[PDB]
Amino acid sequence: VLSAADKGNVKAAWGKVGGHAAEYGAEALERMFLSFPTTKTYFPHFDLSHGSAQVKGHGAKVAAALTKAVEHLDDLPGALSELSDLHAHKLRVDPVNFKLLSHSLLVTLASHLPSDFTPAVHASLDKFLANVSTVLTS
Amino acid sequence: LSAADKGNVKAAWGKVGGHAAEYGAEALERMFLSFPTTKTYFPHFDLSHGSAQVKGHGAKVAAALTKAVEHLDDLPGALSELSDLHAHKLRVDPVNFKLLSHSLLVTLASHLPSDFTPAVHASLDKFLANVSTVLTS
Amino acid sequence: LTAEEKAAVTAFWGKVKVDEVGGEALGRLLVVYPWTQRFFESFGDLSTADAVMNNPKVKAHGKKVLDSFSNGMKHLDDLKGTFAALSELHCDKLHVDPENFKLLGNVLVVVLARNFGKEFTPVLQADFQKVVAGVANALAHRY
Amino acid sequence: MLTAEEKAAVTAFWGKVKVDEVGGEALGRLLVVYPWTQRFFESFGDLSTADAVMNNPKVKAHGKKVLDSFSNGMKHLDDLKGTFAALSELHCDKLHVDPENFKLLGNVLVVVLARNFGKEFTPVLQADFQKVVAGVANALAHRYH
Ligand code: HEM
Ligand code: HEM
Ligand code: HEM
Ligand code: HEM
Repeated sequence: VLSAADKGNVKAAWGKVGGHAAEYGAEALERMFLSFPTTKTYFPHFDLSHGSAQVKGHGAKVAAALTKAVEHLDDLPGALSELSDLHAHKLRVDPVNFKLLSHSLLVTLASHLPSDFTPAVHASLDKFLANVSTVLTS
Repeated sequence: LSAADKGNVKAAWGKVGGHAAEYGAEALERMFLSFPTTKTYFPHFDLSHGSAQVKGHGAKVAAALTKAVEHLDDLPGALSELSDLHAHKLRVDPVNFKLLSHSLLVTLASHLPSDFTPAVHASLDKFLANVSTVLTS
Repeated sequence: LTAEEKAAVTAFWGKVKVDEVGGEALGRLLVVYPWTQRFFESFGDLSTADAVMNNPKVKAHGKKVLDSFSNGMKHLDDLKGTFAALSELHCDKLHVDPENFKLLGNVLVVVLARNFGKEFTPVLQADFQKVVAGVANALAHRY
Repeated sequence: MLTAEEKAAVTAFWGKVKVDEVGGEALGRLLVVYPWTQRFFESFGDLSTADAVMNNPKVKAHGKKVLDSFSNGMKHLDDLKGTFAALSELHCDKLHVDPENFKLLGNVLVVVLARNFGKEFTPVLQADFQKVVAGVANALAHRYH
């Protein structure tokens, strides 16, 4: 449901992420788990310590999903249908936790892209992550 | 909304029938009493029980929900003017939509206890959340 | 709550059938907010609204939840103390996000409305909103 | 909150913060990212665009004062309730700001710290600052409970 302006800012920012998307996904998860320990209980099968290969590999998966989303902003429900079922039906992820990951992602992106993470880009990315979150909790 | 949710919403709103304006006013009154932060959006109203302004405004709210019920496949379009008003002019905090939505569910449950099943409650919750999303976009 | 508001909620609470109301409230939470079912895997059949509402473990648990509200209703100026142990349990052991405490309190208010009609006035309901906000806040305190 | 050792580590980081810069940025981003918050700032003049918001001298001046209150909190981390009691009265009793927004501004401040400090704003340090901004938001909301 993003505006044209928001779509533009999201595609531009995600372009700047480029080949670091997996790295940023992994850092976002790490920041989520450290700042918001309630989220750790969704990953009992993971070692969640710094530098865990499971967190690293999961970050690459999350990055691939966000890249797919960026490439299909006009049909997120379709593009993310399998992931929506997984998160909402199988995992029963509490909607609040999408806010916590989204914040963690913004912190990570701001850290790495300080010139590109303008107020407008921050606002657009916030709405993007909220839209992804809505789809994955439907 | 899903087709099943749309069915439940249209059926429930049918059961409301001629009481919609009354229930809109009651929902506002319940919002203002329960959640006093919301009163600061209406300093121009007499907010006492049975006030003409609350009655009139409740009728407007109800008429917008009726419009929504009649246009469930295009809420963004149907509510465009109301979205601009709430988000751009009035700058209504998104939290307050949750408070009015809850107040509307309490009102509907009060008046339609036989019809307000768990499934209907869930569908009405999603409807009011969808309306709220549109009005805050 | 003021003394007048406490008297009003105390009086109303006496009329409430807590077993029935608690089971309805918990069942509605699970139906309306289905992610909450994550916490109740051991309760058996939650597959449909009817299965949830008629599930004996949901009804039994709901009664226990409402027994804790009954305790709170006697300690409205010390909800923090009253709910301290349950806060530890829900926050530190179960890792329930505290937003859900507000959701269950609001479902309880909807259930009271459904069950009491014109008796559950705007004023009385507003008093119960103060109660459920207090309970949710107390339960979140270990965060 | 925090142990004495943990307070030393967050104090050391906080010493680096330029409150005029960071405060103005945090408040401006709140107004841009969460535009309903502009309801409370009609007297601040031009908030019509993102650039107007960020360059508005009243927004920058106010943000500095907001960050000075965080600096005061950083010196009284074991008594945030008392430290923020007057500000709680202002925001809750006088302005009726919904307390969700206190959490939003705290999280914007964390994003701004990240933007301004890069590598140095580690996951560990950020997690302790999450505890601090949660405590500030909770203290500010106290007059609603
Ligand atoms: C932007 C939001 C999110 C995206 C894009 C996302 C993406 C993904 C992807 C791509 C997978 C892998 C699916 C597969 O292997 O088939 C996954 C799995 C998972 N996600 Fe998420 N996710 C998001 C939010 C969350 C949140 C908020 C939580 C919980 C706090 C969560 C918990 C999980 C869990 C527990 C798994 C399964 C882990 C496993 O099998 O090893 N996700 N997610
Ligand atoms: C389901 C949600 C809502 C609906 C359907 C709704 C509907 C309406 C309608 C139909 C009007 C009149 C529009 C006009 O005159 O052109 C209106 C005005 C207004 N609404 Fe809402 N509204 C909703 C939520 C809210 C909330 C949550 C607040 C604040 C707590 C709010 C505050 C106002 C105010 C301040 C006005 C203008 C009052 C006036 O004209 O005197 N609305 N709303
Ligand atoms: C007003 C809010 C709440 C109150 C007053 C409350 C109260 C209680 C009480 C009194 C118990 C213990 C029952 C006993 O004596 O065995 C309990 C257990 C539990 N509560 Fe809550 N609760 C609340 C909200 C929630 C929410 C929102 C969830 C999850 C979404 C939750 C999940 C649980 C679980 C999983 C248990 C343990 C179930 C088991 O033993 O298998 N509670 N709660
Ligand atoms: C952690 C959260 C917050 C802190 C620490 C904080 C701090 C402050 C401080 C220190 C002042 C007084 C500045 C002075 O000396 O004049 C102030 C004023 C104010 N704050 Fe906040 N604030 C917070 C959140 C918010 C939020 C979320 C809003 C609105 C959405 C808000 C709206 C205002 C307004 C309207 C004033 C008065 C402005 C005026 O003089 O016209 N604050 N705040």
